Amino acid sequence: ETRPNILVVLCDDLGYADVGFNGSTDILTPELDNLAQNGSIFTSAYVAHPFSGPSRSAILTGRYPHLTGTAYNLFHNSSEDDKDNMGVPVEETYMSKVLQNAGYYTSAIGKWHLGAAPKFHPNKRGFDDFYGFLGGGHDYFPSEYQKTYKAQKKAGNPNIRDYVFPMEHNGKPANETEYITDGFSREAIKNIKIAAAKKQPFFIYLAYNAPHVPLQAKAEDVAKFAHIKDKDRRTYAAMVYAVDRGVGKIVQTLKETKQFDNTLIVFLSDNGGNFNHGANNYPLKGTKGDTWEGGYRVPMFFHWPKKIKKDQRFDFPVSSLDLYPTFTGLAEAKLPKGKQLDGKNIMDDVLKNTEPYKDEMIYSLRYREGYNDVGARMGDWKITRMGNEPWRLHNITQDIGEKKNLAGRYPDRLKEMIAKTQEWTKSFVKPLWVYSVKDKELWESGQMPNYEATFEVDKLVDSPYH
Amino acid sequence: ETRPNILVVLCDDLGYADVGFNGSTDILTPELDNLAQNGSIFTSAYVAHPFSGPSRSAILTGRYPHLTGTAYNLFHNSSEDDKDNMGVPVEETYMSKVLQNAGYYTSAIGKWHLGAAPKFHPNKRGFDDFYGFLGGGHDYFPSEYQKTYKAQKKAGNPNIRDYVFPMEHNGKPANETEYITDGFSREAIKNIKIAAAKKQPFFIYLAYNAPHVPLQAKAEDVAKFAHIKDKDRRTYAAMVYAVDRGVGKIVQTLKETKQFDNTLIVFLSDNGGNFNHGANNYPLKGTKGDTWEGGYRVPMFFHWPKKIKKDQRFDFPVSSLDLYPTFTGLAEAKLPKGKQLDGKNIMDDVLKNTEPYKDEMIYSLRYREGYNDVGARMGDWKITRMGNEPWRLHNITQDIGEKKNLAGRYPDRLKEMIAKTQEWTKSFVKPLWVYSVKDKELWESGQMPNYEATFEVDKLVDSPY
Ligand SMILES: O=S(=O)(O)O[C@@H]1[C@H](O[C@H]2O[C@@H]3CO[C@@H]([C@H]3O[C@@H]3O[C@H](CO)[C@H](O)[C@H](O[C@H]4O[C@@H]5CO[C@@H]([C@H]5O)[C@H]4OS(=O)(=O)O)[C@H]3O)[C@H]2OS(=O)(=O)O)[C@@H](O)[C@H](O)O[C@@H]1CO
Ligand SMILES: O=S(=O)(O)O[C@@H]1[C@H](O[C@H]2O[C@@H]3CO[C@@H]([C@H]3O[C@@H]3O[C@H](CO)[C@H](O)[C@H](O[C@H]4O[C@@H]5CO[C@@H]([C@H]5O)[C@H]4OS(=O)(=O)O)[C@H]3O)[C@H]2OS(=O)(=O)O)[C@@H](O)[C@H](O)O[C@@H]1CO
Ligand SMILES: [Br-]
Ligand SMILES: [Br-]
Ligand SMILES: [Br-]
Ligand SMILES: [Br-]
Ligand SMILES: [Br-]
Ligand SMILES: [Br-]
Ligand SMILES: [Ca+2]
Ligand SMILES: [Ca+2]
Ligand SMILES: [Cl-]
Ligand SMILES: [Cl-]
Ligand SMILES: [Cl-]
Ligand SMILES: [Cl-]
Ligand SMILES: [Cl-]
Ligand SMILES: [Cl-]
Ligand SMILES: [Cl-]
Ligand SMILES: [Cl-]
Ligand SMILES: [Cl-]
Repeated sequence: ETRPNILVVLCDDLGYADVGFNGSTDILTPELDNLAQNGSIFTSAYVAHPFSGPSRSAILTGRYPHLTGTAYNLFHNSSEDDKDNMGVPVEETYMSKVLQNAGYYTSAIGKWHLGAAPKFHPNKRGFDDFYGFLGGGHDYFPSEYQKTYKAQKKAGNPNIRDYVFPMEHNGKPANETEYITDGFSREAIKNIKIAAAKKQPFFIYLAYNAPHVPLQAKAEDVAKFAHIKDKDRRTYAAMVYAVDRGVGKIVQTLKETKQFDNTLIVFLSDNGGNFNHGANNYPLKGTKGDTWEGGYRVPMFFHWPKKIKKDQRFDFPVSSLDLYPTFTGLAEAKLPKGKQLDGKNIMDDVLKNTEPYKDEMIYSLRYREGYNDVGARMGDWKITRMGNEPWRLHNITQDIGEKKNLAGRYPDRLKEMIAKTQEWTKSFVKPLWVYSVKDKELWESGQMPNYEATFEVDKLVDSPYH
Repeated sequence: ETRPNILVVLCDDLGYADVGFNGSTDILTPELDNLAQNGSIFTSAYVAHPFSGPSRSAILTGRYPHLTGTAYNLFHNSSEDDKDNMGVPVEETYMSKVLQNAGYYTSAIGKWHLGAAPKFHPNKRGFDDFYGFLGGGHDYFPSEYQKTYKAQKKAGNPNIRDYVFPMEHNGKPANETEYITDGFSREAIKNIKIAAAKKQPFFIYLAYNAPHVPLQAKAEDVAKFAHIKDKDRRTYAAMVYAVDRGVGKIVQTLKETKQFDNTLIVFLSDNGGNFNHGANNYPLKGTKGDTWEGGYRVPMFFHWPKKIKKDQRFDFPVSSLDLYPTFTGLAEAKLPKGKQLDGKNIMDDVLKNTEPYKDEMIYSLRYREGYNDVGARMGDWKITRMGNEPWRLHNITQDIGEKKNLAGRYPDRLKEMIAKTQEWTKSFVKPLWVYSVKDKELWESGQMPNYEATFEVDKLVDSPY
C-alpha cells in the first residue's frame, strides 16, 4: 500500500488574512504556518460558493451547488424526516463514499450541514465514523450548552435551537466534555491512530466550526491575545489559535504513527471571513456571502512531504471542486458510472507548477432577494456583479481589491466573459429548497432567478437621454 | 450690520477618516484641524443622500432630493437646453437667493452639478459671482485639460467629456492657470476681499472638487506624503492637503480683512469617501453611495469665533439639510411664500448642547437597480437595509460599524422605525430624470420604486418550511 492518507482540515468562515501564512500579523497560527511553509501555499484558491451549505455540498459532491439544487443553506432545525428531502441529493455520490469503496478508512468530524434526516447522515454517505453535529453551527462549551439543552428539554421547550443539541458519535450521544474545537482535534487524533492500527489509508474530513459564530473561546487561548484591543477580534483570534493547537497535536500524532510523510494535508476555509464577527479578509474586498473576492477566495495549502516540495507558492487559480477528482485520483479509485464533476485533478499541475484552469473559468453565483451576485475569473481577469450594480471587469492580479473597473477600457473582454458565464447558468437546476419566504415568492413568480437580467450589460451604463 | 459672513467649504467624496480632526493618522490637515479645534466638531453629521448631485440639491434647496425629483445624478454632459429641464426645479428657491435677497454678497466656486442649462445657472440661482464648472467633475491641471480639450475639438470629437471643458467665470471663459484647487482657493480669497470692500456680509459656497477622481496632485503636495505607501492614497492625501493649504490662505485673508471673528465657516463633505479611490471611512462601514454610515455620515465642523467656543464636540445627529434654515436664521432672511424645508435651525442647539432631532428621524434612501437601500436614525438607533438583504437594527452609538444586528432583540423598535420611514416615502415625488436605461425601464414598468417591498420585514427572515 502506497496510496496517501488524506486529511482535509476545513475551517468555517475563516478570514483571508487570519492565518499567518496568508498574511496575518496579529493571529498566531504557528502549526498551520509550519505545514504551509513545508508545502504549497495556494494564493488564488476559491470555494464554489461564498457561504457554507452550498460550499460544503460542492466539496463533497465535486459539483457546483447550482447543478445539485443545493445553492441555499438549509434552515436551522431543518427537517429530520427522509420524506422531506432536506439534504443534498443521495444520488450525488460523495467522494467519501468513493474513497470508502476504494478501501480507505473514512472519518468525518465536526460540522455537517448537508442534511439532518437519516438518508443524508455521514454514515450513509461514505463515512465509517462520524463525530460532530448535523446542522450549521454549534455552541462551543459543553458545560454551557448541555445545561441549556437539559433545562429546555425538561421545561418542554418545542423550539430548542440545534446549536445546543447534543453532538453525536455514529448516531449515539457524544457526551463531549471539552471545548468542542479541542474535542474535534481529539477525535481526529483517535481516528489517525485507528487507521494506523488497521494499516489502512485514511480519509479524514475534519470540519471545525471555528471561527464561525458564536465567538466563544477558552480563557487560556484568549490570554495569548491580550495584544488585541477589540474584543471580537481577540476572541476570534483565540478561536483560530485553538484550531492551530489541534493541528499541532495532529501533526505530532502523524509523526508518531509514521503516517506524516505520506499524508496529504489540505487546509482551507469553506468561505470568506464575516468581517462583522471578527474576521479580516485583507487585501480582498468584501465579506462572507459576497462575490467580491472576499466572499469565496480562501487560504489554502497542500502539505505532502513525499511529493510536494517545501516553500512552494502556487499562484494559478484553483477550486475546492478540484478536491474530489484529485483525491479519487490519488486513491486510484474508480468513479461511479455517470458521475459528473466540475473540478479537475490538479495534483500533476501542482507538482509541475502548471496552470490547470488555463483559458477556463472559475465561477460564483449567489442568489439575492430579486437579483444575483456573480463572479467569474479566467487567468488574470475577473468580472464581478455585486448589488445588481453595473458589471465590473478587473485585472485581479494587478487589482486584487477590485477597485478599478476596466469594463469601459476592455468591453470585448467583458462581454466574452459575460457570454461564457451566462452559458454556464443555462446548465443550472432549480433549488430543492430556498431560504426565506421572500425567496419562495420570488422563485414562484419568475422574478428569481432571471439569469437573463443578470447578464444585461449596456443598459446598466447607458443614459436614456444620450 | 451685525449679521455674520457664511463660508461653506464643501469637499467632494472626502472620506470619514481623511482629515486630522476626524481621526486621520496619515493625511495632514493642519489648517482645517486648527479651525475644528477652535470650534465645534460634529461627530454625527449626515448629508441627505450618499452621492453628490442629490446631496448638493439638498444642501441648496433644503429639501430631501426625493421631494424635489432630484435623487439621481445628472449624466455627464447633460442637456444645456432649458427645454429639457435637466436641473434642479427653478421653483425650489435656493438659500443663495434667499441670502442674496437679504443683502448678502453671494459667491459660488468650483463644482455645481445642479443643471447645465441657462435657467439652472448659479447666476440665476442667487449667486452674484460664479467661478467653476457646471457638471460633476473636472480634471485638475489646466495645462493638461486645456491641451486635451483643444485637441479633441480639432479632431472633431462629438463626445468631448465635460471633465476637460474650459471652466467659466459668470458665463465667460475662466482661463484658469493653476491647479484648480489652488484656483478655487484664489477665487475664494478674491470674493472675501470683494465683500469686505462692499461692506456686505458674504455667503460663499466653496465647492472644491477635491478629493474626487481623477486622482491628480501637485508634486510639492505629494512630497509631504512619502509615509503613505499606497499609491492612490498618497495622491488622494496630497489632494486633501491642497484644500488644507487653500483654507489656510482663506483664514489669513479673513484675519487681514477683520472678517474672521464674525464669519461662520462650515466644513463638510458632500458624501462618504469612495474607498476604491484613496478614501478611508474608518470606523464606518461602507463607501460612497451606500446607506451604511460610510455613505452619508461625513466630517463637519462649525467655526465662528464670536459665538462658538473652542474645543467643542457636538454628538447629537444633525443634517446638511440644517444649513438652509440655520443660515437664513443668521441672515434674518424671510423665506419665500410656500417654501418647504426638511431641516432645522440648529445654531441654538449647538451653543446650548441640546438635541435638535430628539425623537425625530434623519433618513437616507438610495435607488438601486430594482430595489432601494435605506438608512434611518433616531437617537442612538439606526435601521439599515442594504443590498435588499433583511432589515438591520443597530445601536449606532454602541456599534458605529453596524456589525451587530439587533432586529431580533428589539423587533417592536425595528418595526416602529420602519413604519415611520415608510410614511416618509409616501410624500415622495417621481424622479425628474433617472440615470441609466435600466432605471428608465424599471420605473416605466412599475418595478421601481416599489416602496411597499422595501418595507417588508418578516418574509425576509422567516423560513417557508
Ligand atoms: O435570534 S437568533 O439570532 O436566531 O438567535 C441567536 C443565535 O442564533 C444565531 O447564531 C448565529 C448568528 O445568526 C445566526 C447564526 O449565524 C448564522 O449561522 C448559519 C449557520 O448555522 C449561517 O452561517 C448564517 O449565514 C447565512 O445566513 C443566511 C443564509 O445563507 C446566507 C444568508 O442568506 C449566510 O450568510 S451570508 O450571506 O453568507 O453572510 C449565519 O448568519 C443565528 O442562528 S440560525 O442561523 O438562525 O440558526 C442562537 O443560537 C442564540 O441562542 O441566540 C442568538 C440571539 O441573537
Ligand atoms: O469611460 S470613462 O471611464 O467614463 O472615462 C473616464 C473619465 O470619466 C470617468 O471619471 C470618473 C470615473 O468614473 C466616472 C467618474 O467618476 C464618476 O463621477 C461622477 C461625477 O462626475 C459621479 O461622482 C460618479 O458616481 C456616481 O455614479 C453613478 C451615478 O450616481 C452614483 C452611481 O449610480 C454615483 O456613484 S455612487 O453609487 O455614489 O458610488 C462617479 O463614478 C467617469 O466620468 S462620467 O461619470 O462618465 O462623467 C473620463 O473623464 C476620461 O476621459 O477617461 C476615463 C477613462 O476611464
Ligand atoms: Br454518497
Ligand atoms: Br455533546
Ligand atoms: Br512519517
Ligand atoms: Br433659486
Ligand atoms: Br479653464
Ligand atoms: Br477678525
Ligand atoms: Ca462558513
Ligand atoms: Ca461627491
Ligand atoms: Cl452578519
Ligand atoms: Cl455586512
Ligand atoms: Cl478588449
Ligand atoms: Cl430543474
Ligand atoms: Cl443590455
Ligand atoms: Cl468605483
Ligand atoms: Cl465597491
Ligand atoms: Cl424597545
Ligand atoms: Cl413581510
